[PDB]
Amino acid sequence: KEMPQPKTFGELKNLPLLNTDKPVQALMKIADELGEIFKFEAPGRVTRYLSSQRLIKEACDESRFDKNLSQALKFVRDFAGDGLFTSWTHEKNWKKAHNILLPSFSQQAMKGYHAMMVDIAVQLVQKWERLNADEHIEVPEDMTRLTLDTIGLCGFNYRFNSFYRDQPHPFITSMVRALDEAMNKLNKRQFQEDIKVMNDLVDKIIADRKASGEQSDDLLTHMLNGKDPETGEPLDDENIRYQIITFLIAGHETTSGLLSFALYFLVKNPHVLQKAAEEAARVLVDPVPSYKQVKQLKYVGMVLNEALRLWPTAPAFSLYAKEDTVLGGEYPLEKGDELMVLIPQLHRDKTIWGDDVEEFRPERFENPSAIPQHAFKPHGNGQRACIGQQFALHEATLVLGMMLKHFDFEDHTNYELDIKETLTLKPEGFVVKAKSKKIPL
Amino acid sequence: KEMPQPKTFGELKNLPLLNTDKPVQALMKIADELGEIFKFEAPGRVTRYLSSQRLIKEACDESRFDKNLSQALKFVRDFAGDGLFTSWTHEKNWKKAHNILLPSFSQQAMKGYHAMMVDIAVQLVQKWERLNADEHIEVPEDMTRLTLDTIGLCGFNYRFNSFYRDQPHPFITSMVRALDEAMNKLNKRQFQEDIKVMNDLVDKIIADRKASGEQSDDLLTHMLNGKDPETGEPLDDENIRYQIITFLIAGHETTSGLLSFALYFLVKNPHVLQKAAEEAARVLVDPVPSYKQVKQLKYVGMVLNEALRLWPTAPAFSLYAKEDTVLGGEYPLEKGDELMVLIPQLHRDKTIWGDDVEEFRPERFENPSAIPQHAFKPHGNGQRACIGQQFALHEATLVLGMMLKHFDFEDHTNYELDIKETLTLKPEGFVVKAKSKKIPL
Ligand code: HEM
Ligand code: HEM
Repeated sequence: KEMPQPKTFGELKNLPLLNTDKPVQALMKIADELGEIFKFEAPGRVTRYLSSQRLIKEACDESRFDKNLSQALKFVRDFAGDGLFTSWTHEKNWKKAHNILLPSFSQQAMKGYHAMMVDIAVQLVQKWERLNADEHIEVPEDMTRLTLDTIGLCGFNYRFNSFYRDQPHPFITSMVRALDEAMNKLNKRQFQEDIKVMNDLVDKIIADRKASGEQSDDLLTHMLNGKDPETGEPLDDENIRYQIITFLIAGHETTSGLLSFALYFLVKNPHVLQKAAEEAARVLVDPVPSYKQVKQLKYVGMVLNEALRLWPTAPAFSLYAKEDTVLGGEYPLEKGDELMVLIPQLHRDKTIWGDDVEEFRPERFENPSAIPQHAFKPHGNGQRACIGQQFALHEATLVLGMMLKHFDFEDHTNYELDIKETLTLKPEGFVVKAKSKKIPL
Repeated sequence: KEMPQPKTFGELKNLPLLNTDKPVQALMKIADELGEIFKFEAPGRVTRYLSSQRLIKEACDESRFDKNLSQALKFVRDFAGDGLFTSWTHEKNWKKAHNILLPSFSQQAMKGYHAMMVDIAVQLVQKWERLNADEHIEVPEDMTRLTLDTIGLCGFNYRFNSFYRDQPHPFITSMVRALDEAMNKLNKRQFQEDIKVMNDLVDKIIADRKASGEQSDDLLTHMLNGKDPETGEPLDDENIRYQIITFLIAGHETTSGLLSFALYFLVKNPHVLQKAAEEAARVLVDPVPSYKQVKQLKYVGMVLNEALRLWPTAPAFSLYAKEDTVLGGEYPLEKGDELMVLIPQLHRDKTIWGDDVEEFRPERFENPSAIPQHAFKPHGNGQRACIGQQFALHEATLVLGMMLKHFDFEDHTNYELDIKETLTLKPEGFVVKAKSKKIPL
């Protein structure tokens, strides 16, 4: 009944505990010591961190809890506006965009984004094919180039051309700077400058597109043509711009982090790498992978789910209680009380996953139906779950598959995992050498 | 632009492609091949089958399209007359009966039928309790005994006493024989004899009722006393008779089919059966269920909706274009042109439901507000939607809940699904053994 709580520092409460570069990892160690639920206080605030599937399945009951805008999400709203990621469920533009955009993010819709995803994946592979013997790969850096350019192309048919330069396109520079500043907030002149850089570019392409009348395979075309079935209204130009900025912010680092952690785990587990490589060789028989072929990369998909189990790259999400309620028969909550889902801890619940939780074993995803409800949530929950989940996984499966078809990989530095935390997680400094198998691309 | 259409064979048109007694199942396979819409021609006619949520949302626009009386409904009209189910929207009696009967079919109205529902549900449970050790249950047969008796009792306080008989009451024998003849038309003396059997008994019960002034908790009372708010008129005795026949023909096998498919899906999915049985045990704490308790059977309602998603028991309905119009911006239709809604195919639209559409998963319905509009239509559309929908769902939730409370079920023949098509769908020959939990009534 009494909720555990970590060390307090007078009026600062628990605040000094996340005055660290790695607060989620600090929170996992607190969860290790205190168990499935603890109270966390800051001067004006209170939360409860949840770690067990027991309590989190209740937190995911949408009749009882809804997505909360955490402080991080409120700072990101300064440039992400009322796009899907930073809106209350009850805001009109949340429901409008959700309704219009949902079918355009379905597994079926991936068929239409496939060609441009392939476009950028081929640019990454070709870069690595062109490296000289004396060179290596900076993995998260190249995966972020890849995901930024893919979401740019698929999002609004715009080419950042990240593989053509040392210094990113100025939008990306501003976007990264802006995101950086909002997290550090947990400067102002630069912040305002970088917001303008982003709106100016995105507003222009929207204007350009409406002028030309061109119809493309991108999300922008869907959004200009879409009408909310409920209200019958379309999105206005301003919200369309926030949705575009939102896809980039929410999708670029989560997805490149996934690809990075997956290649990390594969080079640290050569038997798993070989099984994955053998599937990729058998399935991707063409110089350019097809939509259907990506779907047949089942073990690669398990690899990615298992990397998501151990290091879900957007590792915590916030909820509020809709009404007074009791959590797991022991913890009374008041309307509006906040809950944080600590997803990496959820994914380490030995009562669900067995005792070998720290082991990288993709085979645990061999039978999806065998995973109990709400045990695996790297994409959040219910109607506020990641709308980009099919996009992220199709992208990552495509690219990792191509990586394994075309190269052998070496952990030439015997890399020691160092997890950098921002809004997302990634293995900082992860580097590898790739030797080409000289297969037609 | 041009509408897809399967191969034609000279003067036979597409007829050779439907050489089956299971045309909806065959049409679903043609839809898997040709997509969200196709034209289907036979020597006598032309129809267009719609399968996607996006085009069905348009066909559901009542200012553009209205309910069409298909040939089936026109043959049924020979004994169902101008009751709600077989009349055109523009008929005077349609609008009067609609206005008068609606409040008698509301969720609130179910409070008043609840006791009579429980009466027949207890008889079913007792039948099964009283079976000897080596006996088994004929599932559609017993559910149809149940729904016919429940609609008879709730509809005009008449007892068919189906659980006392091998051969049904003569009314039921003539009704189901008339129904069978109407569908086979797609004999004449028997058909006329069955019509007079049906008219005589119902006309006689109506006469007996007004000759006694007796007030009951049934629909006949409601129709004898109600007056259309719009015209101030009441229904006449002949129409009241057609509405009673109509409730029975429209509700008996749709509802019994639902109960049979749900039980099918539970015994083929033991873990789902267990979760539902656990809810039934937790909620049904009294010897007999209350109205309030049936309403709290959330997961049992989810099971029934998921059964309805996969095999909606009245699987297709027909519409006509009210005026010239263009469907989905690509397919021009003329006034009077017919559209068929292929509900099982609609319910397998992967842009809506995900790629996993053949899996039985009740949790799809955990948050009903989060299912897209017009995605789920087992009860038809708008003012011509199933008026019995609350009745059917209260009935099925109550009975399934009691089944799961009082018995364990064994699929002792490893039953192979065989879906018989008539006006409705049912798992023909579905057979089960129950082991009583010995919980007294
Ligand atoms: C492996 C990659 C990804 C992971 C781990 C991830 C994870 C998440 C999580 C945990 C949430 C819920 C946030 C909350 O509850 O506050 C979320 C929401 C969201 N993500 Fe993803 N995401 C990924 C990829 C993407 C991609 C590629 C896109 C865009 C193309 C994207 C767009 C969004 C959007 C728009 C939302 C909000 C949806 C709504 O509430 O309506 N994400 N994501
Ligand atoms: C799960 C069971 C049920 C299913 C799936 C079902 C489904 C349907 C559907 C699809 C329609 C529309 C037909 C069309 O457009 O041509 C319909 C209409 C109708 N149903 Fe139901 N039905 C069910 C139960 C009931 C019950 C229990 C009753 C009667 C007590 C009933 C009475 C009616 C009536 C009279 C109509 C005509 C309504 C009007 O047009 O005004 N149905 N049903």
